[PDB]
Amino acid sequence: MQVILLDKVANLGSLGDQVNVKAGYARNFLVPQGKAVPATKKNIEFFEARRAELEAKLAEVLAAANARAEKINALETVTIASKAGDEGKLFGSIGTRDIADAVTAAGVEVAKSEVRLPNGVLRTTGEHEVSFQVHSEVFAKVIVNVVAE
Amino acid sequence: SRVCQVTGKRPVTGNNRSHALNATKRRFLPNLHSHRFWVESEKRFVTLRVSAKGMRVIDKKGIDTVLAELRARGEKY
RNA sequence: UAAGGUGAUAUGAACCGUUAUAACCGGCGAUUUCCGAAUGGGGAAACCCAGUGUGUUUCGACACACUAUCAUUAACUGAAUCCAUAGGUUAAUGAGGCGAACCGGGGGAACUGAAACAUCUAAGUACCCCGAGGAAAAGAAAUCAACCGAGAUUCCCCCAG
RNA sequence: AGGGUGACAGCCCCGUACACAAAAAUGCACAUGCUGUGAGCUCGAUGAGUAGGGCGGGACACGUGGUAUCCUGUCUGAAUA
RNA sequence: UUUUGUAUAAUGGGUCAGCGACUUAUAUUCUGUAGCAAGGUUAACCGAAUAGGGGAGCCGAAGGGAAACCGAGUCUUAACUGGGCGUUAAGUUGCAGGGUAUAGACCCGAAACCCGGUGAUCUAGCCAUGGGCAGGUUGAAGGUUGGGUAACACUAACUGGAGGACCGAACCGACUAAUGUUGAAAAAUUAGCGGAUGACUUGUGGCUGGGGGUGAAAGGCCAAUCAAACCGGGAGAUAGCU
RNA sequence: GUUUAUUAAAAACACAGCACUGUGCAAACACGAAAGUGGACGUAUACGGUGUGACGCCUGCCCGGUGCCGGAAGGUUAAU
RNA sequence: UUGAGCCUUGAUGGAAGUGUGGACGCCAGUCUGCAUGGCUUUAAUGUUUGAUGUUCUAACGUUGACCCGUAAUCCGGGUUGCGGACAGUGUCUGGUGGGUAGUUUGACUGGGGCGGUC
RNA sequence: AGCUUGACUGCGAGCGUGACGGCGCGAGCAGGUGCGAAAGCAGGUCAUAGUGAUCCGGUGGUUCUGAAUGGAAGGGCCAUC
Ligand SMILES: [Mg+2]
Ligand SMILES: [Mg+2]
Ligand SMILES: [Mg+2]
Ligand SMILES: [Mg+2]
Ligand SMILES: [Mg+2]
Ligand SMILES: [Mg+2]
Ligand SMILES: [Mg+2]
Ligand SMILES: [Mg+2]
Ligand SMILES: [Mg+2]
Ligand SMILES: [Mg+2]
Ligand SMILES: [Mg+2]
Ligand SMILES: [Mg+2]
Ligand SMILES: [Mg+2]
Ligand SMILES: [Mg+2]
Ligand SMILES: [Mg+2]
Ligand SMILES: [Mg+2]
Ligand SMILES: [Mg+2]
Ligand SMILES: [Mg+2]
Ligand SMILES: [Mg+2]
Ligand SMILES: [Mg+2]
Ligand SMILES: [Mg+2]
Ligand SMILES: [Mg+2]
Ligand SMILES: [Mg+2]
Ligand SMILES: [Mg+2]
Ligand SMILES: [Mg+2]
Ligand SMILES: [Mg+2]
Ligand SMILES: [Mg+2]
Ligand SMILES: [Mg+2]
Ligand SMILES: [Mg+2]
Repeated sequence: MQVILLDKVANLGSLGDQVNVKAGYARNFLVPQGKAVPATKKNIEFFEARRAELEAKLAEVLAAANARAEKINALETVTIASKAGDEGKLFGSIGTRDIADAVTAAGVEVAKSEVRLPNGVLRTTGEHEVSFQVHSEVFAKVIVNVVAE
Repeated sequence: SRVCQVTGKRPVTGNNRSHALNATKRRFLPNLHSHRFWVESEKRFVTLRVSAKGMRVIDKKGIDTVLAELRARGEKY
């Protein structure tokens, strides 16, 4: 009586791991009460075909837009800027919709402040390349050209 | 009728054989139990009079395959 | 098929026949009370008592048919529990009981023999029980052989007391 | 062959050897029809709570013996040309 | 017949007639006989059927040794002067017979053991439902009233109507005696006898079944029988006995 | 009162009463491979077993043996 | 909780001063950690593996109550309650076991038995 | 009393005595030994009691056997319990 699991399960559980349990516990609780299933071999592929068509399938189905920054490896046209101030230095800040203004016509159009650098956002030269939130892993690269008027 | 619904196991006959090697008629008879199996396929408790082993066979072949027999054999369940 | 016939004890009676419906024989049909598996219920077998449909220039009532149980199927229904299952009625098919031996299986003695007696024998005999056929059962190698080969089962003679 | 006829019958009677016969119902054969029914080729697949094992019994001529082989009440349990 | 021995006063037989006990099958040996003879003979089966086929096989012509093996020899032992068993006599197949073996094995006969059925119409116990007990006694509790006590106690009449209570028919039983004892009867009659409102008696019907029932317990009763019923079967049990 | 129906009716059996002992109820016990059932529609002032056998006055000593009751050390000890 | 193994972080194989529990400590040491201040002898976890004990439910018991099949003291399904991996049953096993069973329990013998003998 | 192990191993003409199973006596032959200078003597004790068939099983020896073959298990033979 090996059986493979469904939900979690106390001292063995794991959504589908390979356990070997006392027969009783199974035919008396686990199964007929949806929590396990006989390791009928027919099944050890029926639930391994997932361990492959998933943990190495949909974990690769993630990689189809590398860095997401594909052909944007040469910066983007500077439509406007992101502001300035302090007669030489910097003074103005990025409203909850103002890092787009420059890269405001490239990829797709949005408007949210998934802030990444919890600082007073340094006030100097202008053009910088950090990362910003493009996803739960990758990044991106562009610059920032000010406006002289 | 001491008879295992899944494996036909009835009681059998034999001797006892002492040290003096004395024949005495007797019976061997099944470890039967009648157990409440949950089916799901039927949302019900079919409860067969089963011998351990018959148990082991349900645990292997599968209740749906066992009740498949019987049905196909004439038996109640 | 026919010139004689109506079985016997068993005559007699009243009749039937003789060239084709006398009788006799044979093939197929009809009729087939009651009791009996017995099956509408019951029951001290051959009796008692029903329900539902019918039916009468006298449509009271009394005659005629169906109504057992079980299983497979189907239709219509239908609980605790709303679905569903269980249950319920109806219908179509089948079964039921009887009987020689032979046969397959379930179970299975003892006297006896061993010059007592327990292992052993009598014996898987007697007997009980279930099932089937014209036969049953077995059967087309996870068989034997023995370095050559054989080629299912069943039966017979040897092997061999 | 046999039986019967007032005693022992080839030739008296019934038979016997032999040769013939059925409107019907059936049996078995064939030759056909009906409902079925599947045929041949190629590519596959090749019988698990099973075989084996402990324990207890029972079958094998074999009475556990040094005991292969078979069935299985009980507990277990493989390989896969 | 049985016996050391039987007229024996030990057995059996009233007499007649009929019936009534060493058989059959298969093996195996021997004798007799017949064929063939170092050979003899086939079984199943085939069949042109008492022929003919079929020689599978069986016995015999070679033993010795536990055996491997050797072989008219072999074995024993390191080997035997030797010793044991063998080499020197023909077999085999029918047929009849004598024995034996396996079978009922010359015939009849147990008490019993085992299996399956049939029996509580007799009887024991119990369950349901019904009947029965002439007549005559004794006279418990309780009650009333008197007397009585300070009151209860106590006490006298009455009243009442208990009881495995008394005597005695029916009914149930069966203690003594005589008769009967090829009876009137397979437990009776007769004179006497115990119970007789109860743990009574009885009718109908029902339940319990054989190593079981039932039993106020005698091993008693369970269809004229019971230290294990009756019927059928194993079964021709076995019988070193008559 | 019962009893050997049918050679024994008694001093035998029973008997009220007495004790010992088991039983908490799905009782113990008993019929029965079981199911089912009696005990009991009862429940320890009940139910079973054994012995004694109205009542009166009484019922002493012995626990080695046998039987039975209890004992969570040790010794010996089955399958496994 | 507990007997034993493995995996580990602390024992045998960013300095000096103002400060602490346990100790085979060669008999008089020094440690093993506690604060700071410009493959083999040792303790806890994660565990793997058996023993013991509490409890749990969800097998299994229910000769409690209720619902339906059902005008039903069977049964079955369902709900609830109590119990609960106990009880019980199958196989194996040691003990008991005249309750039942099958038997045995010699011969000689101036009858048998006793004695004696073989 | 000295030296010793003949209380040897294989056999045995030929006798006794038993229904039998069996027991018993035995010169002598071979191998090998002790005692004796030698002839010679010793295959237990002056003789006659001092015992237990067969089965099963144990132990030592031994290719004799050994189920396809090689082995082994078991069996035989000898010795012994
Ligand atoms: Mg009728
Ligand atoms: Mg009827
Ligand atoms: Mg006997
Ligand atoms: Mg005998
Ligand atoms: Mg057939
Ligand atoms: Mg080949
Ligand atoms: Mg295959
Ligand atoms: Mg005399
Ligand atoms: Mg004279
Ligand atoms: Mg005389
Ligand atoms: Mg005279
Ligand atoms: Mg005569
Ligand atoms: Mg009566
Ligand atoms: Mg009176
Ligand atoms: Mg009187
Ligand atoms: Mg009188
Ligand atoms: Mg007596
Ligand atoms: Mg009688
Ligand atoms: Mg009889
Ligand atoms: Mg017989
Ligand atoms: Mg009296
Ligand atoms: Mg009498
Ligand atoms: Mg009398
Ligand atoms: Mg009492
Ligand atoms: Mg007394
Ligand atoms: Mg007294
Ligand atoms: Mg006393
Ligand atoms: Mg006895
Ligand atoms: Mg004698």
